[PDB]
Amino acid sequence: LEPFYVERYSWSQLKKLLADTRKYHGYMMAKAPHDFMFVKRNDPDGPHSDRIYYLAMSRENTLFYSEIPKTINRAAVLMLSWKPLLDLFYSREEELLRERKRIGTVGIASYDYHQGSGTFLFQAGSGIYHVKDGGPQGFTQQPLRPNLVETSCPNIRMDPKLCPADPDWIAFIHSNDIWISNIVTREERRLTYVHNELANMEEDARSAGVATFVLQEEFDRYSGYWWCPKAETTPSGGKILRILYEENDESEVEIIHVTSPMLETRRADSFRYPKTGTANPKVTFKMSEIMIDAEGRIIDVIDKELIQPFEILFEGVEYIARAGWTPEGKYAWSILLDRSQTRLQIVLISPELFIPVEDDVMERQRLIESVPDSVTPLIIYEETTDIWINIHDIFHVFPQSHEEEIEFIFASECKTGFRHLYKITSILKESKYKRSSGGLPAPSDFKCPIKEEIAITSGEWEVLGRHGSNIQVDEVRRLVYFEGTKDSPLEHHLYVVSYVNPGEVTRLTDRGYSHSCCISQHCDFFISKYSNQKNPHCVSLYKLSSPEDDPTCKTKEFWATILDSAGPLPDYTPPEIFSFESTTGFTLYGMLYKPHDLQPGKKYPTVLFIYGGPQVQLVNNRFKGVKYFRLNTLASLGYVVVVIDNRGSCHRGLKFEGAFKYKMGQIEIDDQVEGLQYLASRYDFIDLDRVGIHGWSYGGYLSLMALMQRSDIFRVAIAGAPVTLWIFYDTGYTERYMGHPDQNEQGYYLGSVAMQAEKFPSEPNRLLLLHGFLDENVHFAHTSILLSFLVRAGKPYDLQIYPQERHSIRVPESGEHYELHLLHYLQENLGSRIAALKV
Amino acid sequence: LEPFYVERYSWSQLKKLLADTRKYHGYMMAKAPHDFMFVKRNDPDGPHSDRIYYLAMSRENTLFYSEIPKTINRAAVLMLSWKPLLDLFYSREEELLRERKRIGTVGIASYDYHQGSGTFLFQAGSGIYHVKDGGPQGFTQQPLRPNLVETSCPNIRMDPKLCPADPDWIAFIHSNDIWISNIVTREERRLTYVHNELANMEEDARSAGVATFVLQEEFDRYSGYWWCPKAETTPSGGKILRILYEENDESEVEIIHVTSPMLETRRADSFRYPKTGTANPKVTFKMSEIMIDAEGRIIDVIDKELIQPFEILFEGVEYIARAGWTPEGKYAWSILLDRSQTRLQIVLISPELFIPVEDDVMERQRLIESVPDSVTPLIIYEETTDIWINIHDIFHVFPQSHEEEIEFIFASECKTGFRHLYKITSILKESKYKRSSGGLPAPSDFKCPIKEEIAITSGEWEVLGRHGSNIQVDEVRRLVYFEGTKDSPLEHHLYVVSYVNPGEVTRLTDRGYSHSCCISQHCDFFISKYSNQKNPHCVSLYKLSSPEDDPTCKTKEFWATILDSAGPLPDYTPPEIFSFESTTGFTLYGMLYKPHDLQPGKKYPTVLFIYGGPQVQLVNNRFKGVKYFRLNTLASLGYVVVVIDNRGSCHRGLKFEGAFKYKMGQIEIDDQVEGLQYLASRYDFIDLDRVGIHGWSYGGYLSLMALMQRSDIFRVAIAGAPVTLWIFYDTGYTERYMGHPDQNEQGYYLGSVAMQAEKFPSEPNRLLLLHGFLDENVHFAHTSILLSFLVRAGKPYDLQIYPQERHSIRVPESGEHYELHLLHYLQENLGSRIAALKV
Amino acid sequence: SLRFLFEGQR
Amino acid sequence: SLRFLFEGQR
Ligand code: NA
Ligand code: NA
Repeated sequence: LEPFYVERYSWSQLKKLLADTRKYHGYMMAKAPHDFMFVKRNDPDGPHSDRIYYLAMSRENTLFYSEIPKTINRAAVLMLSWKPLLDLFYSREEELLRERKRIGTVGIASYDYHQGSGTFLFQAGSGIYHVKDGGPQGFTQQPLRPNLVETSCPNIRMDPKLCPADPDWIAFIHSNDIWISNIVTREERRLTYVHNELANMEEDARSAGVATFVLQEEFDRYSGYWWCPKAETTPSGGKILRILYEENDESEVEIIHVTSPMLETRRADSFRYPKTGTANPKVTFKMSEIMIDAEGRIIDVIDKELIQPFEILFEGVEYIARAGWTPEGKYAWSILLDRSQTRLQIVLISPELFIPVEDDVMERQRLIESVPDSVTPLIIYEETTDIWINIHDIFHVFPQSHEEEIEFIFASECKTGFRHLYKITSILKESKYKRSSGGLPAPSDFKCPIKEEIAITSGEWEVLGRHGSNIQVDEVRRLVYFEGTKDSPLEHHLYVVSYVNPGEVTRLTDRGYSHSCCISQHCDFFISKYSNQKNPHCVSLYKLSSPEDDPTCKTKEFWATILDSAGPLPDYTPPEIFSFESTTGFTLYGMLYKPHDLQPGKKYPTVLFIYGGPQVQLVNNRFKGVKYFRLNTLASLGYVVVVIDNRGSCHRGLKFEGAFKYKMGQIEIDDQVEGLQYLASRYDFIDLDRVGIHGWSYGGYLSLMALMQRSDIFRVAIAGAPVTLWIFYDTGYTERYMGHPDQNEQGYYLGSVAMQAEKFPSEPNRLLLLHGFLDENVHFAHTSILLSFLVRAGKPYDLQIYPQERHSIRVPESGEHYELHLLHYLQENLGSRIAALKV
Repeated sequence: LEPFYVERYSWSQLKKLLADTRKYHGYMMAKAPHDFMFVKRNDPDGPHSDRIYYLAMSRENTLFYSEIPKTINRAAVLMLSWKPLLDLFYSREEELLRERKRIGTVGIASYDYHQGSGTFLFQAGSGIYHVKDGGPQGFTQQPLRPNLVETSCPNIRMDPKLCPADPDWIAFIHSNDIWISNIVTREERRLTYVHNELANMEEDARSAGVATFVLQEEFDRYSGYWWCPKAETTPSGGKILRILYEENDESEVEIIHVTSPMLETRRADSFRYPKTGTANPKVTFKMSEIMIDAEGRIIDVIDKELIQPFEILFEGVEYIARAGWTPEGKYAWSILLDRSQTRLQIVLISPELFIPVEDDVMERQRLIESVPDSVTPLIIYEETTDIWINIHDIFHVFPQSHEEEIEFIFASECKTGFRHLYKITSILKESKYKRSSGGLPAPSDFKCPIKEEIAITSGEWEVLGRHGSNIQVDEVRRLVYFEGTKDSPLEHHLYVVSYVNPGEVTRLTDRGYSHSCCISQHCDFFISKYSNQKNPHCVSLYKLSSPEDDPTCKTKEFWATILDSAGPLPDYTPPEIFSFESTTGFTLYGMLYKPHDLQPGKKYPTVLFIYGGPQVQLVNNRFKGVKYFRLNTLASLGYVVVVIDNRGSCHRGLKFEGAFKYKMGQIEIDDQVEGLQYLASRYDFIDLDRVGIHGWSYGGYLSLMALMQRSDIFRVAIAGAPVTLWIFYDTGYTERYMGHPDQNEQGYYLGSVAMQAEKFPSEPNRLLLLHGFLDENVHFAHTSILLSFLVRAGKPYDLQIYPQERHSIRVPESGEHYELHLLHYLQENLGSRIAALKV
Repeated sequence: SLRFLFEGQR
Repeated sequence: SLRFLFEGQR
């Protein structure tokens, strides 16, 4: 078998080739419709049943609507036309939230909607706007004009939310405090005076209504306040609006400095970064009680705090993962983790637990004793695990039929080791603990007895509850729709099952496609965004219906196309999904891009693209021609490209994911080498003498671990924004997977490639580091400290910096430069004929 | 002519070769004796005339002494034995001052000495110490014990100085304020309360007794206070000690952030950095009047300020370049530049110009009117220039014989265009301006008439006054010793001439050697540190004597060797100094390292090492086997090595140096290419198809300018810590050479390689950037902003960072890594056979 | 989380 | 001034 050597192109020629291949995706990279909502027309004479609203790219990302016919012509395919809802007309905190939420889009990211009035509320640049459609006001037949909510506030307003109790009122955050604003009367009040915008960070570390860094980056919570959904009425003919909010104090949290993007200035910004082992922010719940008079004028605002401290009531809790209100508004709920993230608690909190703030210690003591001893925190659910709690967005609460019982659905992996739905009922006992006695409450004094715990789903497959995956609950037919991996770990599908007498899990989506689904609130329609390895993304509307004989049985029917597939683009040859039995017992899946114009008798160089980190699956039956287009470009130049989902990746249950608990770095490369060798025994064309490995972030981490552990296998390594040292990375992530540094000295040591600099090769042109200079997540220090030890160890490196970039590539010129340098490095040090002579 | 290709060694082999070649310099790199001082024994019966004290490396750098015999045996060579004066026993501000002073040594950097008492005073680590020798106390025959000056002050004490009026008293700086301390009575008083150590930098920007950044980095002034040499006596039998001191306020100066060396912390330090165009610190003179009683107890301390503001009295002045007192103590002198650095002024300042500080505006007005109107600033000398004023350390003042006249020697380039000595006498007139009249003084109201201006030296050659070069003035025989370039621009020599009836400039040092000389205060001895291209440094003592017939004529005689030359080390083949007539009219000198084992019929690759910046001469008849040892190592591997002193370099007069005024970057590479082509026409072995260029700092700046302007000539460029953008570099340097950005828009634009990123080659492996990550002088930003534009321009680069390093290499592992990477880069992209195939 | 983002396209 | 320093030797 002779070695194939790639066409040695120059830098200017490779730039040309990369430009021309990218130029056939001007029509492509226009993101699919999302954030769907259904609204009934309620017009017996009219030809439409529903109207749907959604966000999409026409350029900027805006609100559109489309009409749902009462009947269709089943001969032809109806393409729904997109009607513009709006008429045609970044700060630091927007720039950071766009990194925290991983938003690549431009325009409107999200929107609120009050059902009763038709009121849309949305942010768009600095402006907070509103429009009306589908309420009593009726349905427009032409573009509405966005109505700016005017303000006195000097700085950007983040995180707007309509009050569900009263759509005249909104709330937003300005300079880390909660404000409210009436969109009719133009009244604007500040509710919290916790932060002083004019002070430094080092003195003023408090905020209200905001999720701190670790919550945004590691728990996907981007808000810290929650409107109560119902308004209490007063004797005046006025009302009392309520807002639950999280208050933080980051005084004890460490302060790192990140380079400012304005490189000219040669300065640096302070960030509060809770590095592993150190203090997380100090959190607590508070409540704002707002008295409104007859016509919508604020009488008074009372700020209320917990009757006892947060640390006493919710013993053991470090993170408020999620929070909200019950639909009735009687209790405020919250999901609470401990530091280790091995104990979850769902806890109801009555508004009567909150008492007014008073500086006067005489006045304060009268209010404390006036609150009854029966009023108490109610832990309605608790679970532990050896591995870790994965936080998700599934938590549905039913209307409270009986007084001292609460009924709810929740998802969990703590029973079987796979995430499944469970209907639960808890008895809301009066607590054993009494506040009059003047002691602290014992560990389990707030726990509620579990009256019922019926498992709705079960098996060797998981329910999805992240990244938009959730559940719709039809409370009429007593069903629950949900997304899962039951038919395959390579395909997401929409399922339905009864939550009362569970049994038959009925699949609604068509096989051979992975689906992402949004179900109507009325449960008579669902939309699926679907794709596979061959065919690009499509978005279709399906009508849900029951047979007359059995309402529990649900079937679907294609209604219309929202977005049509562009079709197979002739440049893109898809990869072939393979699999293999690893010696660990688990089946590991992979993807193979064979070289284009594969000639027999010749063996080709092999780039192995890698991520292999938790919370991610790279190998599945989805279209990879958009995001991983350049893996095909490598295959077109004559590189074998492999990708393997090793142990630790998601969608295979908790035991599979927990394989690297305490041991990050150590197990992953075995799986990759194993899958890589399985292929080379099976295929004559895989040259194992010339193997590259390349990944970003965790993939960059492993690219270094590969070159460090297995220099025999891997000729070159391209490590993008790698973690070189785990004591630098934040608490929320790294303690979840690796524990506290004290209680895993060796795991941290062996997981940190900067501590093992002498184990890198002493041959140049094998290690290439890439890093964004402005990276606030994986600080540049990881690279700079790694390089510091490489210099002392006498080891060689290659380095490329992207000075306009954080933990992302956003400036297009940076990404063009990256792809160009990558191809040229692979060519000069792996693929080409000259790469062979260099050794 | 066939191309020679260098031996393609591996990374590990090159490391071996570099280690073994360096290993033959363990005995070498032991710095020569310095800071000499002569002291008379005054023992008619004893066998020694003088004792000399000096600092040298035995390990650490300490005080030694040696004995000077009254007579010598002229048959043999006396080697003076070194006697240890002391017995055997870094902070942030020490680390920075070691960068500002360019000190590589460890131990004692300098020392004070009071002649009358024998008192040595010196810093050594955190400690300030003292010993006694050669006073009334006599001469020790064995090691003395250093006596620690004890303190209450918590932080490091910088810049200790003995009071010349009273050797019991010292002064030091602690937390940017002036303190004094008695070394007998242990009394310790703070004299200035200008800085608060506990506050931040952003609020507390004032200091006293300290030279700010630009003065340390660009004017080589490292102190901001000066003891008055005489003490006024009081009626009590006590005395009044005085201290002139500079007070700064850096509030309006910009704040950059430099990465902290503790990379673990991921923080950054604030520096006040006056970038070009922006505000320099706001300076002024102040005085501290200290009343001491009969036995050395501080009665009171009065802090005094200028009678009128600094900006009114010294109109036009931006920088206090130098300051001190007249020997009598009657006036305080100062040398003052304007912002453009085209106007120097020497100004005497009477202590009666200073009045006590008073907050009370009633009390203040009585003191102002009580001072006479005749008391006034006295500008005793002024000079302007089209080019720039080069500051130097030459300024000698004679005892004041007449009342209203002052006699002094000064050096200047403003007359002829070469630095020459001039005896000057100025008449100290009562000023025309009167303070009672209540107006501001007109530009020239403080000027003094020049009664006499006799030029002592003259010609197409310069007197040296920097880096230790100064003048000794024999006031008995009425001579002045000085260093100059009269015999050659490639050799410094010691000269002597009369300052009364000047004429015959008599050379004292032997030709074929460049010398660095220290003359005894008694003028009957001098020491010369000398070397040439072949022979390493030597240090010898010479006795000065006159013939009986003519005291004005001075001859010398070898007395003894202080340091003996190690001899020609067999590895080191020296370079050959060449020269050529450039088409500009000036003769430009160079150095050629021919390849070792030069075979005929073969042409060799050519590294051109470069600096080519102001205030530096690389080509001269000095031993280059220590500092530029690796140029010989390159020549041993078969690289031609060239070095050319282009226009702009020093020791050729002001017109030659002024060649790039406003035009930095534009002229230098022409000279280098011209000298390089002259050689290739003259030598068959210079391959012009394979030329590298490499330099540090300004050399790095030009390495980029070479690749940018002349990609046809230069295959590769290695730019170390380059200035890529002149608006980033500081005022003191860049405005001196390039003016204000507004008044040279094009020079700045064309001088800044970051503005011209698209002009770099689009072929990889030609540009290598090297930079210390902690660089406070040439901030890393220069590189990071250059890389930012290279990425947008689509151009390739190679980068190496040194994370433990500032604008210097100090950690030895960094320097080993640098040399290793340099050789390997030159080999892989210029020298070797594979480097030929890559194109 | 250690998840890089590629959303800078032309 | 733009003058680098090499005083880290072994
Ligand atoms: Na996130
Ligand atoms: Na200096």
